[PDB]
Amino acid sequence: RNLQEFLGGLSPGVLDRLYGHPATCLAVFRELPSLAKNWVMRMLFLEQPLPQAAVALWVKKEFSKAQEESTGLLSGLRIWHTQLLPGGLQGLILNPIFRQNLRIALLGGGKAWSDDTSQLGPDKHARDVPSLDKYAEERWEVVLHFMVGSPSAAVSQDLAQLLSQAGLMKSTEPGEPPCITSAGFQFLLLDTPAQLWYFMLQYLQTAQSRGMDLVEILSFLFQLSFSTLGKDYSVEGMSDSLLNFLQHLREFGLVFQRKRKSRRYYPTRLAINLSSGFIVVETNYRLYAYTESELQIALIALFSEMLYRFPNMVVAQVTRESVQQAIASGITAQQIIHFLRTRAHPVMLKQTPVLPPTITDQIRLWELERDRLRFTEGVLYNQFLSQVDFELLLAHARELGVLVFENSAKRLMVVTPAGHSDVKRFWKRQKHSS
Amino acid sequence: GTSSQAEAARILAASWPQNREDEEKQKLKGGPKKTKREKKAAASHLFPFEKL
Amino acid sequence: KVDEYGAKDYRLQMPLKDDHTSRPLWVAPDGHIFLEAFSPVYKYAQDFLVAIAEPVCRPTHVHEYKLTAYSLYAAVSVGLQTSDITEYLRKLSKTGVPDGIMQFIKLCTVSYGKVKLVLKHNRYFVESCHPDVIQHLLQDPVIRECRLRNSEGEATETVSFEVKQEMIEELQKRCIHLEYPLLAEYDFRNDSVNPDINIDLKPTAVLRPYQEKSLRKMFGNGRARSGVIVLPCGAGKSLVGVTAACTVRKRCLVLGNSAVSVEQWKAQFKMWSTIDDSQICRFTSDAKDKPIGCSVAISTYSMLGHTTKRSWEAERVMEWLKTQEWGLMILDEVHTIPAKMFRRVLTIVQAHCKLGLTATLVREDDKIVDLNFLIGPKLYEANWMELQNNGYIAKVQCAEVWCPMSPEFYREYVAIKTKKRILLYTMNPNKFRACQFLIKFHERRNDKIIVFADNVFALKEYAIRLNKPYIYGPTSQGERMQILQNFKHNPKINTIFISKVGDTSFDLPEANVLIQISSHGGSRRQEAQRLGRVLRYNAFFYSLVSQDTQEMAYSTKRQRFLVDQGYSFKVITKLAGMEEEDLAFSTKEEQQQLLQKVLAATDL
Amino acid sequence: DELNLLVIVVDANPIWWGKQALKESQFTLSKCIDAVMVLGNSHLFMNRSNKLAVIASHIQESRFLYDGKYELLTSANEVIVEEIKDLMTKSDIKGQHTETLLAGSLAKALCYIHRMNKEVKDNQEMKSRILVIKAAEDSALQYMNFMNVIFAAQKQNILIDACVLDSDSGLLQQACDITGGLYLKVPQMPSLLQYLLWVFLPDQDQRSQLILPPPVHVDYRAACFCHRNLIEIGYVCSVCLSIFCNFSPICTTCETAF
DNA sequence: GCGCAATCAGCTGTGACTACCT
DNA sequence: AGGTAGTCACAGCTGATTGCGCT
Ligand SMILES: [Zn+2]
Ligand SMILES: [Zn+2]
Repeated sequence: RNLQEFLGGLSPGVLDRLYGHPATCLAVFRELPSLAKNWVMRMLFLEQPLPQAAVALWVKKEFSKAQEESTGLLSGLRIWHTQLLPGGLQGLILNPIFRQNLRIALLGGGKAWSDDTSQLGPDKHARDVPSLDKYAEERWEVVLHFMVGSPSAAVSQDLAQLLSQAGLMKSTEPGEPPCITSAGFQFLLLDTPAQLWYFMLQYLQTAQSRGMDLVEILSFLFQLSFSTLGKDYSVEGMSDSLLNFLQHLREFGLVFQRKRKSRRYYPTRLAINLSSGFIVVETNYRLYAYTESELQIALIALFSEMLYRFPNMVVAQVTRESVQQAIASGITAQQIIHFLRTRAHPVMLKQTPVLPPTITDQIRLWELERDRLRFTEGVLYNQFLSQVDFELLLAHARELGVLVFENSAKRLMVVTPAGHSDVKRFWKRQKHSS
Repeated sequence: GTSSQAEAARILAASWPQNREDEEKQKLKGGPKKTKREKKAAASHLFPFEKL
Repeated sequence: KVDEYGAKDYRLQMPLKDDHTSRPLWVAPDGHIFLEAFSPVYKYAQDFLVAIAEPVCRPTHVHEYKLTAYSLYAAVSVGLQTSDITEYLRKLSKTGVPDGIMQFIKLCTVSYGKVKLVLKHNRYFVESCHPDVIQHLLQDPVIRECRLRNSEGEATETVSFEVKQEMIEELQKRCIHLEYPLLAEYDFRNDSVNPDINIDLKPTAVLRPYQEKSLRKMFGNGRARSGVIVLPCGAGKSLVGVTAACTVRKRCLVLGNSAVSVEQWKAQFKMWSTIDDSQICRFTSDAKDKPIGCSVAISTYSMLGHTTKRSWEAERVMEWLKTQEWGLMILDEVHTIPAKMFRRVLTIVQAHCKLGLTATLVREDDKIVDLNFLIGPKLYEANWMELQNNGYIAKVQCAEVWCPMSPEFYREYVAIKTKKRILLYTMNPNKFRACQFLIKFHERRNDKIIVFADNVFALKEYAIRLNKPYIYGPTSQGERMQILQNFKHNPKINTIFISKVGDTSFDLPEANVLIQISSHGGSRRQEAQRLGRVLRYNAFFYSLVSQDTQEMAYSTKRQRFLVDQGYSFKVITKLAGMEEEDLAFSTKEEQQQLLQKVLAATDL
Repeated sequence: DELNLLVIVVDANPIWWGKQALKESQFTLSKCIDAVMVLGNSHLFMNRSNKLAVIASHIQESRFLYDGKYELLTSANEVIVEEIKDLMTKSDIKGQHTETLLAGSLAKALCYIHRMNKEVKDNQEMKSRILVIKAAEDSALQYMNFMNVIFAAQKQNILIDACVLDSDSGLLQQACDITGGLYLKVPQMPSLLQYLLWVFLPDQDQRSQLILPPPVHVDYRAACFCHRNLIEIGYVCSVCLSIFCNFSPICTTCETAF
């Protein structure tokens, strides 16, 4: 799920409250399609609505589908609203609050997003960008290891409960550590920015359980997205509810902070990417990974056979058996292809496409091997003496929506086990009624 | 006959690797291509008889 | 050594990763080399690794080479010394050489020049610089039979003694087991005993740089050593042999596989060596152009190793031939040297240098290891990917398109198992339709087509159905020659069928399309040879297999040599416009009729 | 994977802007600079990977100009303001030169685009375009250099868009027509920003979707070698293809070549 | 009647399938 | 409870026989 899908399902009041922050409006704007952005920019300095036909005539006829999609997305996001123009026409004008906040974010005005930074002067224990990146990577690796369940990863109980709520892991028995499910493997195979966004969406969905304001959290997250790397900001100016969210982000590695009582916080590279190579793939089904961390080694070994582990290199072979085992574990071939494409070494970027077509085709064909046979439990009816009798029962089964397979030539039909009783009762009644 | 031709075509052209590929295509992108670069790479990597 | 994930990890073994990644190479403790191709020093590292090790796979990004004792013997044969190779390997390691390779390299390179084999006055001698090693091997029972009569001391000058001529292969096999490998060096610069000939190649036949490198490695310090050069058939292979023969400047003997390859070699010599026809002779019991008193002789296998009664003229020719030394005995298609009767051929003639040429060094029965001592070390292994990148080798777009088994055939395929299922998946109607569609398409686009098809019983009905020329193989000599001659320069006919006949080095003309159906089981040599008949996307070749049959496994296991060479086999599952036009076996009636005629064999 | 680079060339000729200021009109150089900055901010807001460059042309040379709003835009606007203040305040008229060095600014823009293209990762294509706003009169002395710049831009497939304010320039029309760019003359100077956001803001791929004004009547009058003046009928040598206004018994260029 | 080319016998290479002892 | 000499298919070669052509 993406940002637009979540925003579409929100109530109009929540969307209106979201636009009150200049950072939120910019984040929504950058998620719009290319055609929509031009329309928004054109209507930026308009105080009167425009006719729908006039807006529609801007784009050529051949590209009308894209225009319709952009208009529908804008209406769903409530960026602009249809206005009852005098004379029976419908006028389109941007939301005044959204337009004002967008102009403030672009032209300028009001106060800064953050309170201040030079009030406390230079930081006594300021870190460096490589140190922040190392801290974020260590936190993310600790989280992912705790997903696996290694004793080396120790996190808060609230994080474990949140992971359980996300469905990644289940605790069959209290006290014993939870076991990661197939959805956990699929999430692990996902790209890190995708993983961060999915986790944040789950947090937003479950925030109502903790009594936290969705609008404030979204605005703060969007503000963090546009923050400059290596520059700190004042913690003060936020509610105590936002303090818990900030501490959770610090636990997740998005934001660095020396102490809980500290008034400074340093956004990391992960936080910036929240708004949105080391593997060399060879035609002989070999992966050469330039990684040292156990996380990438485990991820690669999930769907491949390891051969050599040099201190700064991993040589693995993608075999049919390993891919079949990984798919039986619950990972689809598309996820594997996407993971390989994302971690692609910069050298492979020259090739078009980056991943050789033969390897992707072979992986997809290996995926189809497991599901060659289709199994559907049901009850077969083959005792039809008359063609007309078969047709009526087939129509009744289709009405009940329990039909699986039909064959009018041989008068054969298959029904679901749940619907077998209903069809049997109907057939008994029809004979009695006859 | 004409019916035999159709039956043989149905048996052959869609025996193993179509009963799932066609279903996936029915549940696929549907819309336009991602980028023009993808189409160029596909045309380069496709055989001459697959581009006609 | 550790098996945490089933992978041999050597993280602790080689930690010397000082600063920091500039060396594009990785070493293995037991033995292996990984080279990064995307490096500014790629060419120099490749040249260094070629001279010291043989490749095991050459994909587009990360090459993998293997370190072997024979590779180190070849490296030390060239002017490279132990110190130089060790210091340059340590120079480009990026991880540090493990202390299992330096000892291995030292042990391999110490015993190189201790034992030498020489030929003089039609007599084989073994000479050693250090007299002690002779007494070291004196107690070996196998060696003692070579001397006759016991060769009491053979006092010369440096201690040497005579060996039995017909038992040279046994001592060659024993010496490597004794860690004293033999070396075959021919110092042709100063002989004064052998009658050198006036052969001299014309100064108009230029050669490519890789051929220059191969020849330069052949003649490292002014002498010629026995070795094997592997080059594609489309590339220049006969030119290398002709240049080597001219440089050796001695009486040359060329051995081919077929009775037509001798004519090919004669044509190559007449084209690029400027040799009078009196000196050139062909000894294949066809014309007998007075082989007695000749400079260059060309013949074939299965004629020098006859165990039966021989022709009167042939007997005298062989008697004359077995009474003088030979310079640079050239063997063609060296891959099929380790045979029951082909091995003794090298023992039936006497020569100083034995140069073997081939395109497909892969062979089953793991008998290629024997070729290391039968002739010599693998000298040069051309990189096919960079060879085709220069444009001198056609970039063939490999395809592995399979066809589903028709229902009328899969029942019989699963019903029978006693070797009778070959015809069932060989004559698959879907594969037949795919082949016909490919033939029609590539004829419409005007491409020369060669269709390889073993199991000629199936090929009969496969070719007569389309009414196209085919080569049964046991037909005649003139018919095949004329068919192949008119195949090239004729617009009306541009497609031919070959049944296991083109699985060697022939004079087949240039073609762009190759379609192989129902070849041998796991013959990587056969598939590589068939691919070699196309290169010379300029061209592309297809392989048709039947799904859910042993042919799938055969195709999977036979393409590994080519993927090691760097080729990728794209899988084609649907043929565009298959139903656009009409093809054979359109209806089920003829498909089910085919069952009777394909089961009509009943070879019982 | 779609990267767009926009280079904005600003005609900062002091004479024309001084005359405009003396006119006491509603449009001044300050408003033009503000409109350029707003257009750059919009271009940067269109996508994260979008790159912006601003070059101001002057009689002397070409200057590389590059609370509550975006942080990067705040830094970007301050740098442009500081550069334009430094260029204009320290601009001292030394000589009788009055024509704008438009060709040199375009050459610098091409060099900058070439530099930026190499730094791009091979997985992404950097679509680049050049937008020029013209205020002063066109210079006929730089005809050959301008044509060379146009051909170099066409070779690398770089769009050139001209936004004429006061007087139409034939060179800009030729550049727009050859390179496939958009040529537009501003009817009302105060509405410049709306025109820029409505016409030149979309990229080439988006311009296909939208409907845009048809190209204006592009002229192709050639420049004489010995006069450097636009002409309609003239004499052209058949060897060196040089163009002369009047007939000559001997070609000067061919005489020069030996 | 002699001479040249077609034909077969015998042996071998290549790759794969199959029936009895550590 | 797990592996190699015969055997089969399909080609090659050379060593003879063996019917066909005749200004
Ligand atoms: Zn003139
Ligand atoms: Zn001239």
